[PDB]
Amino acid sequence: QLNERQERIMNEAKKLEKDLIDWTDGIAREVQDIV
Amino acid sequence: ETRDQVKKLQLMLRQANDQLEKTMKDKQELEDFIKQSSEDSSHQISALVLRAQASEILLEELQQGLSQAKRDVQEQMAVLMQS
Amino acid sequence: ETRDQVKKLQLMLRQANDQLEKTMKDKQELEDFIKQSSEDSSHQISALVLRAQASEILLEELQQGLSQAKRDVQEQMAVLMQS
Repeated sequence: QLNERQERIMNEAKKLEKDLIDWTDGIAREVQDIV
Repeated sequence: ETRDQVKKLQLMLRQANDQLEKTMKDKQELEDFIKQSSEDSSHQISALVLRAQASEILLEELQQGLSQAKRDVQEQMAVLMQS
Repeated sequence: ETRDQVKKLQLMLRQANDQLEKTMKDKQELEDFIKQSSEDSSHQISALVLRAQASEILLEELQQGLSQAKRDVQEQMAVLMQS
């Protein structure tokens, strides 16, 4: 079970790593669309 | 010589049986150790569960922090754009 | 009949030394069982530990990346504000 809940943490961590880049680019994309 | 021989043999039997009692004591200590070794591994797994909890709690806070960051940048950007 | 007695004692000494041999073999089997059991559980646990510390170092870097992401977005609000 630990192998496993360590991989729910792991999966959610990686998705969050993604969301960070998604957000920053989403903002930069939108701001630069304003110029 | 049958007399000396009886005495030697009794000494040897005594030493053999003392030795057998000690080796049985040692077997008993090994059996108890198998138990203790099992308990120790368990305790290791509990430490691991503590680590996993701390990490879930941290992850959760970072998720909340991202959400809050997005929300307030959405309001910032709304007013910067209401101009 | 200390001659019959001698033969008896020789038999009893043979049975005691046989017993000792067997109990020693038993002890060795317990020591091997302990070793095998420890090797197995260590495998499992070293795996769980690897996964834990990976989680931990990652989440550490994600604390960093969150601050850093907020910084980047803020510089974007700075530029957007120059207008």
